[PDB]
Formats: sequence, C-alpha cells, structure tokens
Amino acid sequence: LTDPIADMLTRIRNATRVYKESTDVPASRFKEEILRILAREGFIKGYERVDVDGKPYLRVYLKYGPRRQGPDPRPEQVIHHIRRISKPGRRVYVGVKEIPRVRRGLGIAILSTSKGVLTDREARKLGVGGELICEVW
Amino acid sequence: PTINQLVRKGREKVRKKSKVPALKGAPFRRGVCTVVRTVTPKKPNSALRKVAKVRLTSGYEVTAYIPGEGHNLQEHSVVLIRGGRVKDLPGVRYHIVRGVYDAAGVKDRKKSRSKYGTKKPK
Amino acid sequence: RKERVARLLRMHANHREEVEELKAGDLGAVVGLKETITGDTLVGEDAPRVILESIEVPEPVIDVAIEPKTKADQEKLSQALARLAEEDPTFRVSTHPETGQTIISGMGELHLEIIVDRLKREFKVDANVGKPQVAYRE
Amino acid sequence: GRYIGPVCRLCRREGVKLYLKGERCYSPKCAMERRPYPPGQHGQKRARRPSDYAVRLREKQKLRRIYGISERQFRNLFEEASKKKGVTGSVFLGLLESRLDNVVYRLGFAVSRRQARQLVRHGHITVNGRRVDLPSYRVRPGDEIAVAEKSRNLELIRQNLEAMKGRKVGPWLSLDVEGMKGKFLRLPDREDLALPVNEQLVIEFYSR
Amino acid sequence: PKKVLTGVVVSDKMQKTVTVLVERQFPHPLYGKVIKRSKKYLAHDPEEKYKLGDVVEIIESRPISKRKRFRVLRLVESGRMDLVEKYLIRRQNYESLSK
Amino acid sequence: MVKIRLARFGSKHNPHYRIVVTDARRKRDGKYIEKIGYYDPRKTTPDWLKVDVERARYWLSVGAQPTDTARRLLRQAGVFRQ
Amino acid sequence: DFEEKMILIRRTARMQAGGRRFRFGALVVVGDRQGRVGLGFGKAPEVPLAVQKAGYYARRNMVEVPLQNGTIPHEIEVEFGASKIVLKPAAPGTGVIAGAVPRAILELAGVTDILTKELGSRNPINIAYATMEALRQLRTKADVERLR
RNA sequence: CCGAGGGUAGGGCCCGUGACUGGGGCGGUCGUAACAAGGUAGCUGUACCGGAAGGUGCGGCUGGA
RNA sequence: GAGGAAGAAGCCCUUCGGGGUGUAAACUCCUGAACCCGGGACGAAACCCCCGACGAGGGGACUGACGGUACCGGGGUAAUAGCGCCGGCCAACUCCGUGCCAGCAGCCGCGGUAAUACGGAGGGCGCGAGCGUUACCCGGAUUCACUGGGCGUAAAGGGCGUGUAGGCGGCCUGGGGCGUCCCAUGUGAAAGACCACGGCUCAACCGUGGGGGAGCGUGGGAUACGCUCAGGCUAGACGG
RNA sequence: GCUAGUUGGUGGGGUAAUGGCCCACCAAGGCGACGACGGGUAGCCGGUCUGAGAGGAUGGCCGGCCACAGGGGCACUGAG
Ligand code: SF4
Ligand SMILES: [Mg+2]
Ligand SMILES: [Mg+2]
Ligand SMILES: [Mg+2]
Ligand SMILES: [Mg+2]
Ligand SMILES: [Mg+2]
Ligand SMILES: [Mg+2]
Ligand SMILES: [Mg+2]
Ligand SMILES: [Mg+2]
Ligand SMILES: [Mg+2]
Ligand SMILES: [Mg+2]
Ligand SMILES: [Mg+2]
Ligand SMILES: [Mg+2]
Ligand SMILES: [Mg+2]
Ligand SMILES: [Mg+2]
Ligand SMILES: [Mg+2]
Ligand SMILES: [Mg+2]
Ligand SMILES: [Mg+2]
Ligand SMILES: [Mg+2]
Ligand SMILES: [Mg+2]
Ligand SMILES: [Mg+2]
Ligand SMILES: [Mg+2]
Ligand SMILES: [Mg+2]
Ligand SMILES: [Mg+2]
Ligand SMILES: [Mg+2]
Ligand SMILES: [Mg+2]
Ligand SMILES: [Mg+2]
Ligand SMILES: [Mg+2]
Ligand SMILES: [Mg+2]
Ligand SMILES: [Mg+2]
Ligand SMILES: [Mg+2]
Ligand SMILES: [Mg+2]
Ligand SMILES: [Mg+2]
Ligand SMILES: [Mg+2]
Ligand SMILES: [Mg+2]
Ligand SMILES: [Mg+2]
Ligand SMILES: [Mg+2]
Ligand SMILES: [Mg+2]
Ligand SMILES: [Mg+2]
Ligand SMILES: [Mg+2]
Ligand SMILES: [Mg+2]
Ligand SMILES: [Mg+2]
Ligand SMILES: [Mg+2]
Ligand SMILES: [Mg+2]
Ligand SMILES: [Mg+2]
Ligand SMILES: [Mg+2]
Ligand SMILES: [Mg+2]
Ligand SMILES: [Mg+2]
Ligand SMILES: [Mg+2]
Ligand SMILES: [Mg+2]
Ligand SMILES: [Mg+2]
Ligand SMILES: [Mg+2]
Ligand SMILES: [Mg+2]
Ligand SMILES: [Mg+2]
Ligand SMILES: [Mg+2]
Ligand SMILES: [Mg+2]
Ligand SMILES: [Mg+2]
Ligand SMILES: [Mg+2]
Ligand SMILES: [Mg+2]
Ligand SMILES: [Mg+2]
Ligand SMILES: [Mg+2]
Ligand SMILES: [Mg+2]
Ligand SMILES: [Mg+2]
Ligand SMILES: [Mg+2]
Ligand SMILES: [Mg+2]
Ligand SMILES: [Mg+2]
Ligand SMILES: [Mg+2]
Ligand SMILES: [Mg+2]
Ligand SMILES: [Mg+2]
Ligand SMILES: [Mg+2]
Ligand SMILES: [Mg+2]
Ligand SMILES: [Mg+2]
Ligand SMILES: [Mg+2]
Ligand SMILES: [Mg+2]
Ligand SMILES: [Mg+2]
Ligand SMILES: [Mg+2]
Ligand SMILES: [Mg+2]
Repeated sequence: LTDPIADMLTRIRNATRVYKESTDVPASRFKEEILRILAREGFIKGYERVDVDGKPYLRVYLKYGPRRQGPDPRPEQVIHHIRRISKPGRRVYVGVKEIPRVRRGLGIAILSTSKGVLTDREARKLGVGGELICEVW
Repeated sequence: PTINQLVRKGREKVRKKSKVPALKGAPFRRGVCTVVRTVTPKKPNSALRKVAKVRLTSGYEVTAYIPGEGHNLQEHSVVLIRGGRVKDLPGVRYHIVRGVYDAAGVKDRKKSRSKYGTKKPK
Repeated sequence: RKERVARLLRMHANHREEVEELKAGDLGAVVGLKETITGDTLVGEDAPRVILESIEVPEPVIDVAIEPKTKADQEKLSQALARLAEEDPTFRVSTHPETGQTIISGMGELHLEIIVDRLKREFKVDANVGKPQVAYRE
Repeated sequence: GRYIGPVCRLCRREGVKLYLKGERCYSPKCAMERRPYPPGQHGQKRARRPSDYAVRLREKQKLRRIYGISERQFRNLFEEASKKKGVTGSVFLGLLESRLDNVVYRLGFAVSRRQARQLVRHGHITVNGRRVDLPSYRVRPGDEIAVAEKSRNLELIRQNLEAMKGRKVGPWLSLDVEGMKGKFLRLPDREDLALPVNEQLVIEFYSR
Repeated sequence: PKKVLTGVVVSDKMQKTVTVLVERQFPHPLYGKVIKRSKKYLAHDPEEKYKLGDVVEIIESRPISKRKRFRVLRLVESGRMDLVEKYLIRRQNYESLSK
Repeated sequence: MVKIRLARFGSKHNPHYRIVVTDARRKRDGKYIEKIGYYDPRKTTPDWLKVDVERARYWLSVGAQPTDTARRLLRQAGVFRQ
Repeated sequence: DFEEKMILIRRTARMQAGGRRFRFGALVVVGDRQGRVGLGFGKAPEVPLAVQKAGYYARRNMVEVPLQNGTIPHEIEVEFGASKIVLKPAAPGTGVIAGAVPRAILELAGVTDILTKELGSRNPINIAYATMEALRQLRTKADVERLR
C-alpha cells in the first residue's frame, strides 16, 4: 500500500457503486477523523472499530437514496464522487483565502490543518488552512 | 506521465515554422524580376498562371504569383511582394503587390480595386 | 506625393549661394526633395495639382543586345539599369519576345558605348554584348 | 460620422418600425406601413431560415441603429457595461440612454435623434446653463438640460415644445415646459423602457 | 540578518576550509510537488576543527577568498557519514555517465 | 544636494506639478525620495496646493534646499510661520 | 404548450445494388423556458417526417432542470463518450455562453445565465445527448440534504 | 614586469560553395508484388540472389487458414 | 436636419401584369462645419526693491515662446465619402459575359455553354475618415494537457531481467516544528491596472483619494498531514 | 566531462574597503546529469499584449538598474 487514505475513499467508492451494506477499511486514527466527517456530514450513516483476524478495521456503514421508478431501479448515491486531491506524488496545501469551494456549496472538501481535520466551511470559520485531503459530493 | 516526470523532463513548448522565410520577418519585400513566364497548376486544376521568379533584397530568389488579368511585368521589373502562397502552384509562397513599383494596376477593374492596385474611375 | 523643401541653393562660378526664395520664371537648386525626378511638375501644397507639359520626342536609333554571361548576376544588371533608367530616360531596356535576350537601345553608338562601359566598369557586370539574335521561321 | 443615408430601408430589413423619422413615422405614408419587407430586389422573396448569428447580428443592428451611433462608439459603451457592476444589459441600454442627444429627443425638444443631434451640435441645447455641442455627453443624474436661451427665439424648438404641454416623458425625466428646461433624475430601470430589442441577444453577440 | 544555513561537511581536504552540502526544499512553480536541490558551500574553519560527517550551520560572512563567503557558526550533529556517502555515491556515479 | 522642488506631471498645457524631495542631480520627473504634496498652477479646483507641512519641516531641517518658487508655494502655505 | 428548435438536420446514406439510397435524420430540442426540456432524434425517409418524429420522441423524453434565477445550482461536467460538456453557474448579467447545441438545449430549458464549454468530440448529436444527461444530473440544496 | 595588438605555427567548431554522385518530394515504358485463399496466405528479423516490383532459405507473428 | 409620391427620370430585374433602387432625389422650409468682424487668456508669482531684523509676517514692481492661439461675442454658405464583402464557415442575390480559358483561393473547393464561387452590372450585407491586405504575438489549440490529455487494435509499454542515483512508502506513542497553516510588523518606489470623485464643453488625455495582493525579511503561535529524531507493534517484506 | 591563479592556506602589494583583485611560497585541491564546460540567442525589471484562468508572448514610448560612446588599451585630475 502507498496511499492508505486513497485506498480508503476508494474502498468506499468501489463498494458504493455495487451497494454493499458496509465496507471494512484497515484502521488508523487519521482515517477515523475523516470518517467521523463523512458521517457528520451525511455521507455515511456511520462507522465502528471492529476486527478481522485480530487486525483493527473500521466498518463503514454506507447510505443511499430510495429505489427509483423506471427500467433502472438502482438508487441515486449519497457519496456521488470522492477523489484524492493532495497526494504522495503531489502534495496540495491551500491557504484560507485559497480554500476551494465544492459544487457551489453542496459538497465538501475535508482538509488537514493544525486545528483538526476540518471541512472547508469549518476551516473558513476556524480561519486556517492545510493539506486539501479530498473532496466529496 | 507522472508528476515526477514533469518535474524531471518538463513539457516541450511548441516551435512554429515560418512559411515566408525569404521575407526575413518583413511585412513586404522588393525584388527584380529574373524571369516572367507562365506555369501550369496541379490536379484537378488546369490553367496557365502568371508567375514571376523574383530576386529579393534579402537576397533570396523566390518565385511569385501575379494576380489579376494581364500584367505589364517582365525581366528587370522592380516589384514588391507579400506573403501568400498559391495553392495550386508548387513553390509559390508570395504574390506581387499590384499598383507598386513597376507593377501596374489592372485595366478596367471596378470591384475590389484595392487588392489590384487600381485608382478610382471618374 | 508630398515632399519637404528644406533649403534653396544657387550655383555661381566659384561658390554656392543660399537663398530664401525663387520667384516665378527663374532657375536655381533645391535641397531636401527625395522622390523627385527630371520631367516632373512641382507645386505648393494647396494649389492646382497641375502637371506640366511632359516633353516628348525622339525614339532611340541604335539597338544593342546584352548577355548576362553567368548568370546569378544577370540581376546585378537588373537593379543596375533601373537605377540608370530614372537617371537617363533616353536609353530603353527591353527583353526579346522570342529568343529572350536583353536589348538596351540607344540614341547612338556613343550613347550606348558609355552606358555599356559604365554597366561594367562601375557595376562589375559579368556580361558581354553584340548583334541581337534573329527570330526565324520554318 | 453617423449613418446619414436613406433611412426607411433600415427598418425595412429590420422587420420593425424603428421610429427614426419622427413626424412621418405615425403617418401612413411611412415606408413600413406600405412595404414591410426587406429593401431591394429581393424583399417579397420567401425568407430563408435565419442563422443563430444572423439573429444576433440583425438584433444588435436594430438597437445600434435606433440611437444612430457608430459601431465603434456603440461597442465601447457596451464594453463599459459588462465591467460596470451588475447587469450588463440594463446598464448598457442605461448608459446608451444616458447619452445626451437621446435625452434631448426623449424630452421632445426635437423630432428624431437625427434632428436631436443637430440640435446639440448647433449649440442650441445646454446643460446647467453651459452650452454643450457634444452629441456624446454622458448626462449624469441631476443635470439642467436647458435650451440655449439665445436659441429660444427659434421656430422649431417652439413647434416641438408647444406640442409637449402635457404628454408624459419617462418616469426618469421632468420636462418643465414653457421655460424650455428639463431634468434628468434617474438612469432607467430595465422595465422603465420598451424598444424592439431583446437586451440579451446583444450580450450574446459580443460573446462570440 | 546574516543568513544561516545548515549542512554536512563533504570535504575537509582544504587548508582551514571545509565543503558543506546544503539541501533546501520548496514546491515546483508549476507542479506543486515538493523538490530538493542542494548547494555546496566553502566555509571558513579558522581553527580547523570541523571534520567529515559534521553536520554544521554556517553564517553569512565577510569574504575570506573567492567563493568562501560563509564561516561555520556551530557544530550541530556529528559523524553523519551516511550523508557523506549520499553524495560520494552520486559523485562517483559520474564516472559511468561519460562517453 | 538633497532638494525640494516641483516635479512636473500632467500633460500638454495641463500642468500638474508634484512638489517633491529628491536628489538635485535627478531627472526632473525622476525617481523621487518622497512625495510632499501637489500643486496645480492654473488653479482649476479649490485644491491647487497641499504641502505636507508636518513633513516639509523635517526636510528643511536635515538639509533640503528648495526652489525659489518652491518656497513660494511652501511659504504660501506657510511652513515658515514662527 | 412547448417550443421546438431543430438543432441538426442531416442526410445519411446506405448502399445497395445500382446506387445509394438516403435516409434523413434530425435532432430536435423541445422546451418551455420555464423549466421543462427534451431531446429526440427521429430519422425518416423524408426531411419533415423525421423533423416531426424527432419532436415526438422529443416530448417523449423530458428533463427536470431546476433553475436558480435563470441559472444552474452547481457546476457540472458530464462526459457522454468522447464528447464532454461543461456547465458553470453564472450571474444575472452574463448570458447564455454556449455552442448552438448546448445553446438551444439551454435556452429552452429557460436558462438565461450560464457559462459552458464543449471539450472532447464536439459531435452535435453526442454533445447534445451529453448536455441533456448533465441537466438531468442537476441538484439543489434540498435534495442534497434530503439525501443526508 | 605586465600590456592594445601585430606576427609565426598547429588545432577545433560553424556558414557558403563544388566537377560529379546518392537517394528523396512533386508533376510515359516494363512487369503485377500487395488488397478476396489476390489466384504461391500475408507480414516479419536476417541472409543470398534477381530489370523491377520481388523470390527464395531459417526462424517468428496472425494482423490468415 | 424636418417635410416631401401608392412612388419622376436613368439603370437593374421581369411570367411583360409588375418588382427594385426609393423619401432616396428633385421640391418646401429650419438650423449654420468653414469662413468674415470684434474682443482675447489661464499658464506668473517668486527671484529683486520697500517697512521689518537681509529672519516671521506685510506691501510694491518687472517678465508669456506657444499667441492674437484657445475660448468668448456679433455676422454666416448645405458644406468630402469612401473601402471590404455577398458558394460554406459568414450577414448579403440576380442578370449578362466567359466556357478547365481568363481567372479566384484562408481551408473545403469553384471554372469543361444555363457559374448566387471568375469578370462587369443592379441590388444586398458590414464598417465609416477610414476600409482592406501583408508580417508577427496570444487566442481559438484540453494540439506539451499544473488547472487540463494520452499509449490492446488510432502516434505511444522499454526484447527480458538485476540493480545505482532518485522519487514514493504500514500501525501506535512521544520529542523537535523543516515543510504546511495563522496573526502581527517591515518591504513590495512613482507611473500603470482597478473602484470612487474631479479638471479640459464630452471623451482620449489628465489631476486627487482609496484598496491592496503575491513574494521575501523579522517577531509570535498551532501540530493534523509531510518531514526528522527517539521508542513500540506485526497486517508489508524477508527468514526457519 | 571542466579547471595551474585553477581551489584552499601563510605573507605581502592594492584599494575608500573585503577578496586569487594582483604577487611569492606551500597544500592539492575547486566544479559537474540538481546539467559543469561549450555552443546558440538575449540588456533586465515596473510594465505591456493576450488569456476564463493557470498560462503563453513580449520589453518601443514612460520610470529604475545595467552597459556602451568609430574598434581596442590605458591611466590622469577629482568627493566622485
Ligand atoms: S417612416 Fe419612420 S418608421 Fe416608417 S420606415 Fe421610415 S423611419 Fe421606419
Ligand atoms: Mg482535371
Ligand atoms: Mg478542377
Ligand atoms: Mg521594365
Ligand atoms: Mg524603376
Ligand atoms: Mg444666430
Ligand atoms: Mg470576446
Ligand atoms: Mg546545485
Ligand atoms: Mg584567504
Ligand atoms: Mg591575500
Ligand atoms: Mg435511443
Ligand atoms: Mg473518454
Ligand atoms: Mg469538426
Ligand atoms: Mg431534482
Ligand atoms: Mg600577449
Ligand atoms: Mg594575440
Ligand atoms: Mg602593433
Ligand atoms: Mg564542405
Ligand atoms: Mg506474394
Ligand atoms: Mg497478385
Ligand atoms: Mg500471393
Ligand atoms: Mg492474403
Ligand atoms: Mg524473408
Ligand atoms: Mg535483364
Ligand atoms: Mg530466387
Ligand atoms: Mg517461413
Ligand atoms: Mg485479414
Ligand atoms: Mg405603383
Ligand atoms: Mg424609376
Ligand atoms: Mg417601377
Ligand atoms: Mg432626406
Ligand atoms: Mg439664413
Ligand atoms: Mg498670465
Ligand atoms: Mg532693512
Ligand atoms: Mg481674431
Ligand atoms: Mg495646440
Ligand atoms: Mg458664432
Ligand atoms: Mg442636400
Ligand atoms: Mg469584410
Ligand atoms: Mg464575420
Ligand atoms: Mg448567408
Ligand atoms: Mg432572359
Ligand atoms: Mg478567351
Ligand atoms: Mg473576388
Ligand atoms: Mg452564366
Ligand atoms: Mg456547369
Ligand atoms: Mg459574382
Ligand atoms: Mg466567395
Ligand atoms: Mg475569446
Ligand atoms: Mg496561433
Ligand atoms: Mg500543433
Ligand atoms: Mg496532466
Ligand atoms: Mg489526445
Ligand atoms: Mg499498425
Ligand atoms: Mg513486452
Ligand atoms: Mg535493445
Ligand atoms: Mg533506494
Ligand atoms: Mg522520504
Ligand atoms: Mg508515513
Ligand atoms: Mg515554520
Ligand atoms: Mg504602485
Ligand atoms: Mg468631469
Ligand atoms: Mg494614485
Ligand atoms: Mg522504530
Ligand atoms: Mg591580505
Ligand atoms: Mg583570479
Ligand atoms: Mg603564484
Ligand atoms: Mg604543489
Ligand atoms: Mg553560453
Ligand atoms: Mg554571437
Ligand atoms: Mg544583443
Ligand atoms: Mg484555454
Ligand atoms: Mg495553452
Ligand atoms: Mg525608459
Ligand atoms: Mg568598449
Ligand atoms: Mg557610428
Ligand atoms: Mg572606446
């Protein structure tokens, strides 16, 4: 593994477009702090710190919309899109003025800073910036 | 290509080539006519166009088109020319400017006179 | 076309004299002009843009063909006698319909002589001259 | 300078009466009452479907023609609007209206902009008691758009004035008649006016 | 202030002077990724007390010869031969970049 | 030496000076050390002078010598009243 | 009712012994300017038939598009197979900055103020089908919270 | 002492040009190699040969049966 | 400029009835660019002299190239219009002539007897003291792709390993605070650009004021991520 | 692949002043794929032009610095 983070969100993304009830990602504090976010923003139901063969995982409990009417029943997605921005190849770091503004509001972009793993709305109100971790809508 | 590769190799800026080298960057150039004959054009056209091979003051010799019907140009005509290839003609990459130097305008020209070097009919 | 007339001279025996004006019906010399040539009218800017009576008479009497030897320096001559033709307006350059040689024509032997002799000993020209070629037929 | 030429043909191609002549436009002797097809050799010929670009060209030409202004002066105005704060459309038409000689006509001093221009040019108008002969003066809210009171004793101001004893100039305007004054209080609202111009199509013209 | 930089001594084979390798990092003006570059400084050891591996700081200073415009402010870390090879293995790598 | 003078700005028959302190041996309109206020000779708006008197003092004190028409505008708005 | 604008009429051809036989196709957007749009592509052996058939499937295939003061709630970028359309939300003063293809499908969506750009294949059909799917993908603060 | 530069001698890099020569791009004579199993499946690296396209050996690929 | 015919003449077109240029002209009247007279500047208040004290404050005088110009006032004649285009892109259509000729051409192409693609004409479109063309730069070109591209068959995976430099790198706790973020402070000249106001009758031009940002220097602070150092694990990797 | 004033040092000259700036002696160094050496082209910046922007492109006029005054070399006087 080279990017635990990308792996994670990409565990979500991979699992949601096949509508898994949950998905387990290998564990880290930093990963939880971000998961804490997805939930707290209504992207996932939630998560817990379970176990497989004695290796700390987190189960993530996914979330969708209703079945829909038509030839495609499949529910619209809650997390529509979620891609890494800062990266081990290319670090991305924004200032507070520089802080991007997702989907004209309706999406977010979680970002590590020296005052927690906030969100874009948060960082603007908490007046800081940092490594733009990803973006979700 | 990865981001390291562009840190490393960079990207190559595009280099455009001139299609009027013999101008030496000038808007126009003057020349003396070394040869005035006609030439035939390629498939699918068929005609006898009026070219002039011209010695430039950049010291290029080039061969130029003569626009219009009928010219008064010939060996030793001091002429002035401009960028502009002629598609049907191999190796023509300039035109003569009509109504300049020894280049006459065109007799009985009424529409688009300016492009044929032709004063206004009273 | 419009031209500046900076100063006006007058040629004496042993000196030039500067003047401020030349009245009608008098000759002198002007410095300043650039596009001007012999046989041309010249008027004050806001005047009847008239052209003086040109001149006009004799057509050249003697004809001599000139061969640009070799050959990328034919046109040393091409720009040579265009400088010449506004310097002497009595010779006449022409190129032959058939045969394609260059045919300077003149007011007499003597006239062609110096014009030719100049063309070489003043313009180097790699060239020789003589009897024009004849356009034959079957 | 201005278009000056034959001026019925304008509206004729423009499929719309632009009220350019003034005293004759209402007359049934106007060109548009009699022949409302385009000018020259091909008017009663059965029209071809107009390209999106035609549409915006034709439409932009309509306005530009109304105020009888050069394409140069026109675009520079329009260009100003964009960068000015808010709605490029209104503000253009606004700034387009806020120019002198079209005031002079909206206040019926003269019969058309054409006649209006001549008025301004000939000095027969003034703003704030200062003579102003410049057809372009961007009149700003507050001004005292007189008539040169040395030009008050004249047959043609009288005529058009006298015929404006109690008609209603737009909201943004105040024709104190008799004394031949006026006043410009308000740069128009979008709704404040109607002219045969889709204010947006022009914005889409220059968006090309 | 007098500029202070920090590096490893990569050459003590000079008389009262040492070679001091200095890395600084920054992101690429177009590609944002962080890059290293490095620059070897000739630094004045009046008391010849600085040897190989000696990570040291150097202070901007009044010139002492040509290209010796810093002297060593203090010994900070010592015996870092791993950064000495990190350069010599690159340096030596050059012999095979010829033709 | 160091001087207070009028560096012309503006346009043709539209003077608009810009009284200023600079090093004599400049170009007139050259790099000045510090602006100390304008002056519009033709007096075309109420403000055709506004010497920063707080400052104009500091310069006279540590060297600045002035134009025989810089004082004129300086004395005008009295940097000189005892 | 609705308004129709043909966006693309075009004459294709098939081969058979002793010559080529044609088959006109046409792409027609249909709309209200108040929020309901639709796109249909009918091809009949004669121009008008198709032009009218295209309109039949046009209505028979409609889209939401929820306007915010004559503009879209969120910038969107949908790729319809090489063809890729990009819609940006724009101020009351702007205009409809699009092609002719997105332009029609935007104007009769009753959009008045958009920024767009066609990357990719700019094939009018494909670009059309794309601008559609992108509109169909639009969402407001409501549905966003609804889902959360 | 150094020293503009002048001279002597041997190198290196570029540009122009050259009897004649090499193929290359553009605008009738000979065959018919490729494209259908193209009438010997096609292409291939190499090798040898032949007016020419090409043929043939060895080995390879299917983008052939 | 306003008025000015179911609409002159000439020209163009025609199914020969008509259509067009065209309210355009003529014609009526109204204004009055140039010109003619009369006035006529701002830019110039200091330097100096006078009272005072050669200082502060006060008062007096001389000096204008542009310029008899700007502008102000009187009088006052209908008074230059031109260039490109009209197959598609691309707004603008007919007749005639021509007949792979003469020519056009930015690309597609057009011309071999009915050419909206050449040449003229009428008409039309667009600009207007300008209109076109040539050269060059950026754009369209997301066609060197950071934003923002690709590589089975379209150009594109190295013939395959091994490995140097390099780039990148699991999970937990801590020290440092290098990156990264935050505040303050200095610097970031003037002109310019930008928003407001104002001087020239408008504008171009020009004056005043405001707002500053990047980027660097200095001081303070945060600690998540990246780094570094210190310790621990066993999911990677290696070994028995 | 580059280097003998070449890189360092002691001592001294020189300067307004540091310095291999110049000179003697000693050491044997200095630089280089993070592109030395070499060849091409170029005065640099405020700016300007373009571009949605990131970016490209460009440095006439105006303001600042540099550099040259027919090609070179030199030194004088001087605060310079
Ligand atoms: S009369 Fe007035 S309205 Fe009727 S055409 Fe002539 S101008 Fe247009
Ligand atoms: Mg042919
Ligand atoms: Mg042909
Ligand atoms: Mg001749
Ligand atoms: Mg001549
Ligand atoms: Mg009068
Ligand atoms: Mg534009
Ligand atoms: Mg380096
Ligand atoms: Mg030393
Ligand atoms: Mg020494
Ligand atoms: Mg379908
Ligand atoms: Mg794709
Ligand atoms: Mg295409
Ligand atoms: Mg919805
Ligand atoms: Mg020597
Ligand atoms: Mg020598
Ligand atoms: Mg000598
Ligand atoms: Mg040779
Ligand atoms: Mg075969
Ligand atoms: Mg065969
Ligand atoms: Mg075969
Ligand atoms: Mg086969
Ligand atoms: Mg073989
Ligand atoms: Mg044989
Ligand atoms: Mg054989
Ligand atoms: Mg075989
Ligand atoms: Mg096959
Ligand atoms: Mg009739
Ligand atoms: Mg008639
Ligand atoms: Mg008639
Ligand atoms: Mg009229
Ligand atoms: Mg009168
Ligand atoms: Mg005065
Ligand atoms: Mg006294
Ligand atoms: Mg006078
Ligand atoms: Mg003047
Ligand atoms: Mg008067
Ligand atoms: Mg008249
Ligand atoms: Mg044009
Ligand atoms: Mg166009
Ligand atoms: Mg058209
Ligand atoms: Mg007929
Ligand atoms: Mg013929
Ligand atoms: Mg033409
Ligand atoms: Mg015909
Ligand atoms: Mg035909
Ligand atoms: Mg034609
Ligand atoms: Mg054409
Ligand atoms: Mg654009
Ligand atoms: Mg380009
Ligand atoms: Mg290209
Ligand atoms: Mg990329
Ligand atoms: Mg591609
Ligand atoms: Mg292939
Ligand atoms: Mg392989
Ligand atoms: Mg190999
Ligand atoms: Mg390694
Ligand atoms: Mg690392
Ligand atoms: Mg890590
Ligand atoms: Mg820090
Ligand atoms: Mg500034
Ligand atoms: Mg004003
Ligand atoms: Mg300012
Ligand atoms: Mg450890
Ligand atoms: Mg010393
Ligand atoms: Mg040296
Ligand atoms: Mg020595
Ligand atoms: Mg030695
Ligand atoms: Mg070099
Ligand atoms: Mg050189
Ligand atoms: Mg140079
Ligand atoms: Mg772009
Ligand atoms: Mg680009
Ligand atoms: Mg300058
Ligand atoms: Mg020199
Ligand atoms: Mg000289
Ligand atoms: Mg010299």
